[PDB]
Amino acid sequence: KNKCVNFNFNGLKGTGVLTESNKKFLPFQQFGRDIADTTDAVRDPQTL
Amino acid sequence: QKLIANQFNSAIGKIQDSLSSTPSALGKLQDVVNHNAQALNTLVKQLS
Ligand SMILES: *[C@@H]1O[C@H](CO)[C@@H](O)[C@H](O)[C@H]1NC(C)=O
Repeated sequence: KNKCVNFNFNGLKGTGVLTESNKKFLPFQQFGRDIADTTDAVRDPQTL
Repeated sequence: QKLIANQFNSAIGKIQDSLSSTPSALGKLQDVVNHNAQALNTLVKQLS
């Protein structure tokens, strides 16, 4: 985390710096998207 | 001279009130912003 670390979360691949988030997903929510319709928030499959 | 001064002051007050009252009077400027920003949005949408 906190580095340029490629990530493959449940088959969703991307590149970026992972940081702790303050957003509150709904219980079923998995992926988060921004105004740009691009992945900006993710949920770790192992730890909620 | 006095009549002209009074007319000028009244006219400038009326212009102040008219600007404070009509919202669309500044459209010639507003649309500029309302163009440029939205254009960017469309560009970003192309990423999806
Ligand atoms: C997966 O396992 C870890 C420990 O092995 C546990 O902490 C975590 O809660 C588990 N995930 C789920 C969704 O239960």
